[PDB]
Amino acid sequence: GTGYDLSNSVFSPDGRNFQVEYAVKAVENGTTSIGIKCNDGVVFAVEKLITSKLLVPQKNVKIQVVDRHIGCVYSGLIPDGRHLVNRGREEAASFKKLYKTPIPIPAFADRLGQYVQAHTLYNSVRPFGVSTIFGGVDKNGAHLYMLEPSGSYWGYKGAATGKGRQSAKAELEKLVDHHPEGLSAREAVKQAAKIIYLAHEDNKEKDFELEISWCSLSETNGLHKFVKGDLLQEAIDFAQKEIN
Amino acid sequence: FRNNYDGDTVTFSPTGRLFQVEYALEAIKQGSVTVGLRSNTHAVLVALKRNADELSSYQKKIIKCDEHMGLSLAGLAPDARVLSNYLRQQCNYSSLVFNRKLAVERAGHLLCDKAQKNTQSYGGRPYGVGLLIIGYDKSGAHLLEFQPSGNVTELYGTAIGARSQGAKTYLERTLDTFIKIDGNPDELIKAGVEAISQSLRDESLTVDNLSIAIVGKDTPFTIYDGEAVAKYI
Amino acid sequence: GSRRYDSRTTIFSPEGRLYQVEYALESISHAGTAIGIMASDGIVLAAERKVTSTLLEQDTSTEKLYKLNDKIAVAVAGLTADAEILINTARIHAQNYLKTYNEDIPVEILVRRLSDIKQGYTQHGGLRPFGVSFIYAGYDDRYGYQLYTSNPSGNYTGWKAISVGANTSAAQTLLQMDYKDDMKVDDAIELALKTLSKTTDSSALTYDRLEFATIRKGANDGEVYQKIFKPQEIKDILVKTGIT
Amino acid sequence: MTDRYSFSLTTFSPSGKLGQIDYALTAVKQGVTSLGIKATNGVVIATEKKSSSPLAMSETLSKVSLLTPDIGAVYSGMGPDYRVLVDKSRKVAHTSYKRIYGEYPPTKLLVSEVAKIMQEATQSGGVRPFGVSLLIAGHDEFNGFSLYQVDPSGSYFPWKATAIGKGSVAAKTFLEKRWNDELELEDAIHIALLTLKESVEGEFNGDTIELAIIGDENPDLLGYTGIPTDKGPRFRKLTSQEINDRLEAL
Amino acid sequence: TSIMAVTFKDGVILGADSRTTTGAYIANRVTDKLTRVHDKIWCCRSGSAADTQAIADIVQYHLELYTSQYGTPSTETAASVFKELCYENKDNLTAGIIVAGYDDKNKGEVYTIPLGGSVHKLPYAIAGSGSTFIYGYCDKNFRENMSKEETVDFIKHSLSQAIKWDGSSGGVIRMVVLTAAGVERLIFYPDEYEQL
Amino acid sequence: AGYDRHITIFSPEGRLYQVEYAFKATNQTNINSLAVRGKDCTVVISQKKVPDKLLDPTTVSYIFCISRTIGMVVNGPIPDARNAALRAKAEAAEFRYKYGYDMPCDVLAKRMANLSQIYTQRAYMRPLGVILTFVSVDEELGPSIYKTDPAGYYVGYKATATGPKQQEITTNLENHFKKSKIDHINEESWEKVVEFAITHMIDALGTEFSKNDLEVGVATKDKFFTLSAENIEERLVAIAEQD
Amino acid sequence: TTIVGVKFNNGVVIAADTRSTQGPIVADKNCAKLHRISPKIWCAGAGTAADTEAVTQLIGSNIELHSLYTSREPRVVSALQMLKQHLFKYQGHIGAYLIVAGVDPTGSHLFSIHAHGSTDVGYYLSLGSGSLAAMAVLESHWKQDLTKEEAIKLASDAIQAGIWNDLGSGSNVDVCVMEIGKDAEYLRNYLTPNVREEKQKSYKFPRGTTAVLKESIVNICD
Amino acid sequence: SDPSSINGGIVVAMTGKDCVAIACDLRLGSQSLGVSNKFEKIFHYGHVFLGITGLATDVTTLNEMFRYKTNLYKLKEERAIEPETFTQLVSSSLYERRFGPYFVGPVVAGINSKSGKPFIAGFDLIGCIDEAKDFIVSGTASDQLFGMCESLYEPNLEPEDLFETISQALLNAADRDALSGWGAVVYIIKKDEVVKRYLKMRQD
Ligand SMILES: */C1=C\C(=O)NCC/C=C/[C@H](NC(=O)[C@@H](NC(=O)N[C@H](C(=O)O)C(C)C)C(C)C)C(=O)N[C@H]1C(C)C
Ligand SMILES: */C1=C\C(=O)NCC/C=C/[C@H](NC(=O)[C@@H](NC(=O)N[C@H](C(=O)O)C(C)C)C(C)C)C(=O)N[C@H]1C(C)C
Repeated sequence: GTGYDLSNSVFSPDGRNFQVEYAVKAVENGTTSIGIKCNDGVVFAVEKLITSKLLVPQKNVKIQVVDRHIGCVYSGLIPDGRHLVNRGREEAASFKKLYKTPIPIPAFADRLGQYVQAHTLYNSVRPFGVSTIFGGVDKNGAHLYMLEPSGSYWGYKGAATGKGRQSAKAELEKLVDHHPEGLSAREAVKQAAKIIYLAHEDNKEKDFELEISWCSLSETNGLHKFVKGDLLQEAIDFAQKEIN
Repeated sequence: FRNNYDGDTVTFSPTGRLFQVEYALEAIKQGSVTVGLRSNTHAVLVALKRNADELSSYQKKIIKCDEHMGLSLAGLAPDARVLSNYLRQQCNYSSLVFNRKLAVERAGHLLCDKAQKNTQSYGGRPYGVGLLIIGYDKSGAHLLEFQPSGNVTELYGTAIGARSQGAKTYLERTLDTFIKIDGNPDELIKAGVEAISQSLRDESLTVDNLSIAIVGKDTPFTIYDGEAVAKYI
Repeated sequence: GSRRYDSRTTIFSPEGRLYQVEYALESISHAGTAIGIMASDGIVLAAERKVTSTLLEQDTSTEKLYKLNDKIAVAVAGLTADAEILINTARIHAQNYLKTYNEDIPVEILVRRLSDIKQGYTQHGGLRPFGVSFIYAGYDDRYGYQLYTSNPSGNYTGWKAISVGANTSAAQTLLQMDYKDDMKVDDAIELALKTLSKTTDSSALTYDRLEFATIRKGANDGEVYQKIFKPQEIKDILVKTGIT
Repeated sequence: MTDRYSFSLTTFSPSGKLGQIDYALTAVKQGVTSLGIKATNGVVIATEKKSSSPLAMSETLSKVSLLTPDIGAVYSGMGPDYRVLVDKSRKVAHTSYKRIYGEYPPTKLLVSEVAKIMQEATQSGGVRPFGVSLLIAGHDEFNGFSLYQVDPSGSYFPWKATAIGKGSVAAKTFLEKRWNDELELEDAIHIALLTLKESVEGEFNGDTIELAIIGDENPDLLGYTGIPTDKGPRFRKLTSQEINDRLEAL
Repeated sequence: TSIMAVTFKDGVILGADSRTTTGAYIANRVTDKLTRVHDKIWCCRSGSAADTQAIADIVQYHLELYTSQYGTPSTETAASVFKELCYENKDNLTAGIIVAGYDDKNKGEVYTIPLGGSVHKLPYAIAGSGSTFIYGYCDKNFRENMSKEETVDFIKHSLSQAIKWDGSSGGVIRMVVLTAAGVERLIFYPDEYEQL
Repeated sequence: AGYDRHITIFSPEGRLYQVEYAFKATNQTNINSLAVRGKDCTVVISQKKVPDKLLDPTTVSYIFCISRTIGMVVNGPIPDARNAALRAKAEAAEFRYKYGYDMPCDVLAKRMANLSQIYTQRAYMRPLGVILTFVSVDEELGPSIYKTDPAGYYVGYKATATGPKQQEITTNLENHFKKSKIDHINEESWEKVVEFAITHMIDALGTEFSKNDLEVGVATKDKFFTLSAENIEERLVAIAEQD
Repeated sequence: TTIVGVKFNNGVVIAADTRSTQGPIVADKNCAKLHRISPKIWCAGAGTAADTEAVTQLIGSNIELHSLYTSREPRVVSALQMLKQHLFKYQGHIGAYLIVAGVDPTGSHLFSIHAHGSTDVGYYLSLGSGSLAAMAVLESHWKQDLTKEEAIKLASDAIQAGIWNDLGSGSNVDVCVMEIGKDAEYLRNYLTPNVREEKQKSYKFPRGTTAVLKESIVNICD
Repeated sequence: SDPSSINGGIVVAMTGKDCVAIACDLRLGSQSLGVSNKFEKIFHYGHVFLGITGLATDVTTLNEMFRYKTNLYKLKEERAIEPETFTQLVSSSLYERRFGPYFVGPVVAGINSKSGKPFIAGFDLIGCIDEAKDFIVSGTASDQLFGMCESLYEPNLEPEDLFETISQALLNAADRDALSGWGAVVYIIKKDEVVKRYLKMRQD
């Protein structure tokens, strides 16, 4: 019959879950955001649309930290994104409290995954309207991840989601080929700012504000921090240059 | 179409929309206009109060949450009471436990997360009210715009409610000017009254019809009504 | 969420009727007929076994007559499974009364309880009602021999003679025709078998399709006796009464 | 989350039918044939092992289950439903009887317990009835040997012999002819194998058939000695070998 | 009870006596107080047998599950689970536990978890009623990074003195060597260690 | 009335559509897998398809280590796959703790099958769109293969296959056994059993494989492990020098 | 109470006395302190008699269900773990002191549990008030690699040490042999060294001796 | 103090040739104060008898409980419960209150209707079953009863003899206990009939 898309945990005749697929639609409609895995850390960047001159610049930070070594950025329904991070912080806290060691990124990834996958098991809940790029440095180096509303997630070299996810993916795939020997945190920051600028074309209507953060063993000491001041402007320039 | 996906908030429309949230969002547009703007020393709220008859009163639009924080509403009056009361507790908790004034940026994050909970769980309904929050904390003066969808934003100024686009354009135009009205409250308030008047139509702002609130450096959040606002009409 | 699949088993019709109770009754109407006839010196219970076979073991079988107490028994019409659930709570209720007051439970007190349980599934809970109708036959020192009836609705009433299940209209008419206040147990026993014999959908009223019980005050004692006839006892009484 | 399905999923239709139960019964009909036969000194229950792949090992899957050392069960319908039913049945025999009286429950009572569990899945909130019908065969000191059938409705009845599943109508008829109140266990086992044959399409051997009986006590199967009153389990599942040896004199 | 754990050049060694008591009665003279919670994370139990066993049995369960989800757990992590249990339940436990483990990056580590539920990482640790009599001896004989031979000796000597003075200690001396090479169980009888 | 297709309740035909649709989801990954039993080892092969260049291939897998001895390969979407793996791991740890011995492959399979059976009967729980294949060298039963589906069904196998081309692999294997007459691969080393497994996968599917096209898990007495791209390659080179 | 456990080259045997007491009074002169958990897993218990029986049947019941569920023979380590975790949960309030033994797919086993939940493992064990008397015998005659008969002698001798030297122990000797290959053999009253000597006189009273105030028949028929 | 010593009283059972006997005193006092000499402590459900010494309130309570349980048992089993089974029911019922037991000393006596074998059993307050083949004693004068029985008793006594023996055991034991006596009653049980007699004893 039909109407297999009105309730959440329902399987359509061809084995799908439309409610989750509709969630993806909310994600695709969101701002573009990415993640680049350099050789001793990870870099996170995101598009902040200037809906008006009235928005205080730099004042509406999107990227979020979990614990002291993990970074999270998402596209789609912001509130849903925060909700997931709050869970992540709880999960990270619970883990550390018992095992002492701060949560390994791979462990954290499944914590988020199981949680999100949980929201596709009942009709009394709605799936998450966000795709999330996250990662950090742990006992075994750097790890970059992307989680989908379906609860699906994998490890990435480069990741992008949102409005300009195609431009981004194109650009990210290029990098991968032109750097078989890895990329540096400093270089990933620059490259990231650029990828965001290019991917801004599929939204060239409103003006935007760039935001970058990173977690590098050598640059931030395994801790997650926001790229600001001179290093930030410098990346904006490098991007503003190649965009011309 | 829509009719099949707007029966609750636990359902996404084929295009990724949440209609129940959108309908709630509508209740705000139907509400009386209110404005918010801030310099580096103060933050101001100006709201148009609405009445039923002429034998009735004018429903209050501004609520104080603490000595350094307050807001103005547009939409379901009850919900504003609920949310503002929640904001009062959070302010109170921050003081009692940490002897710390709740940062406006934080208050915003809290509201956002509280709202979000009624948009992903069956049985709950989104809040049907918009809120403009102003406050003076350790990083200065602030202005926030809260939407029932959970989206909270920090701005220099803004307006919500019927015909609000009027004032919002004015502020978006006056920006460079009012954001510098430091050390002069009466000037910021006047800029606020001039902003809100851009959303008038029916009548003009009278004394028991206008409502203004202010918070700043050495200024505990205070509301002005009636004759108190006469000097601005 | 769930609301979508809620049948709402406990609501009024625009006419002020309880759909499920009505439908439950509709179900009962297709159940083997059960008859209760009360005489001056005893009570009689007779029921027609619905669905029988050469292979169906009958000495071990019971599907319509259950002993609740030593002085109380019921005849069932409807879902046996549902009936058992109620029957057991009834047996417990009687024992509790006995433990609390050191006196056998008065017949109506037991009936009102069971009826109350049913009534509940009618006003709250969102569950379906029990598809059962009971004919109660019992004795106590306050009202002597009594005959009651309760159905899915949760209402009960007293009777001199009554039938439940299929062809009750027919059965009721025939009883209304030959029942007389001054009847004697054996008189009642015959009237019972005759009525069934006339309403039966089968060819002949053979013993292998009947369950029989009598609550008579065995004169040689001074106390009341409950007796559920065995296959042969029913086969005998069936010959005497003149149905061979 | 939280199961919001607190209302019945099985209700009365205007005609007085309880759909889900009817449908459940339908599922039973589609199931593989299984039967039971009570002799004067034993009971036998059997069914066909419809291996669903030549790569599957049919021994790793039993349709005939021991509930107590004197009671066994077999079904027709949904295998998984039956499986969880067997676990519940084995546990209830303990928690609701052996732990109170120090002895295993008599057949009718255990059957009565299983029946209840099924009745509840017919009225409780948020569930569907069980898609199976069972044939319980056992023995207790004061009731001797017995055979019972339990339906998705929760109803149960005692049988001299009967069959359920696919060819129940046909099998039942073949049994009504061959049965008599003088059969010895071996005879019932034979009638059993004959009855089952008709319902079986291809292969018919000790590997495609599953049959167990409730008969004499098996001290040899006890596992220990020294306690006079403990003489052994009456339930015994025939072996592939034992089945074939019989099929030769079939 | 006399139990100790010493970290040396190639890893770490755990040692213990084998006497369990109930009053003056030796309930068991061949007790094994060296318990395994993981491949190369073991512990030494002192205090209540019932309590330490129950605790160990649980930690083992937690580390097994931890492994299934996030691979191998550190020695630190194992000490953390023990501590969590001993601290949170301090009012109903009498367990003095020593956690010793070998890992490829840290050699061997030793964490002592005393009655309170506090944790203490150390070069070596001693505990149990017998330990009091060898505080001086051990302080004057322990050296960091000794060889496996020196360590086995240091432990054999220390515990023999503990067994000598403390009546709650006795039987055989048991050892467990944890190094990159694997796990080795050592056992020393009275006749051997008594005359040291 | 037409909702007997949205929740796990019966249809007039006595069917459970939601369960059938669940099975449909198991093929979403478009990956096949097969398991065979050695003389004293058990091997599971599964296709691996990582077409995206941005993915870290090493983080992609449908094979899981439930315990030192139990290994599990999943056919179906990764999120349900992981939900299932996590539960099984917990079920395994808990069992060991309570009963004092390592949970057997077949038992874990039964426990998971029962769990699946419930989603089949309880309306608020949806079945998981996955088919679980559990393998190990049980201390009592030897090499073992037990697979469970969204129906709550399960059974042991001599060998088995799952995925879009399950039928091809199955009949291929059925044949090899009709030939050998034994219920397992008469091979002492697991490397050879792995090779046999990959060989027949190729025959039945008519496809050649590179070291990055497969995923392999091996279960031996007291240990289940997976192979590396190189462990595979070496094993792939081996089959090459036979043809 | 005296209960012991002794391993022999191909199995394990457990024994116990049969005296039950309440203070200095013998409650039962022939109770059974040997409990069957599963066909080949028996347990000897000391302490609060009702407790040794109840906890023993509880785990036994669960072992039975587990066995049916897993389709495997019960294992002693399972009975051991289930028992100890139970006793531990009850902070020693269940006065059970047990010696659990048996054979299973993994071999023959011998353990002991204490009321608070700790467990031991060995080749010979003893518990109960006769604990020390029995252990002296075992410490004096156990040797590695004993034959089924040697073990039974030793176990039986240890119980006697209790019966004769411990006031809390007495009467008969109950044994149970669990050999790796065969069925477990329970030997109830394997030894009965305490038969009461023939009484000096019969105290059979001449009828009519007791003065009766009133009489009547009781109705047992319903 | 000791709850089982507030009211007083004793019960005793014995096996004879194809018969069983069970007797009890009739006293129910409050410490030294005698209150009732009509407090029988023997009850029966079908052909199974149950005597109960201890705290009166619990004696009453347990009887009402076992009646409840035996009645439901008959309705479901469709037969009267046997001695052995009932003993189990009594045991589990008591142990269910392991850490807050009824202060009673239950005694069961009866003849297995299917085997005709005589049966008697005693229990401690938490269910510990003592199934003796000769006799069972319970109550504040149990020591005396043990002394009486251990001497007076001898196997296979005929009903008429068993009666003398059990009555003498009870009578002389109660006369040495300040809390027992004030009248006794004795049940002689055979397959066919059951006789009840009240004994004549000291009233001090
Ligand atoms: C190490 C010795 C110690 O560290 N401390 C001395 C206390 C001993 C604990 C343990 N033995 C027992 O717990 C024994 N039971 C027991 O002592 N019970 C108490 C009693 O006095 O009877 C009760 C609780 C009042 C028994 C269970 C073995 C022991 O020997 N500890 C050793 C080592 C850790 C085994
Ligand atoms: C083994 C002897 C011992 O190990 N210990 C001596 C204590 C005896 C226990 C048992 N007898 C009883 O438990 C008696 N009941 C009892 O003591 N009940 C307590 C009470 O204080 O009245 C209640 C539980 C608070 C009675 C049942 C005989 C005994 O004889 N132990 C033997 C062996 C295990 C039977």
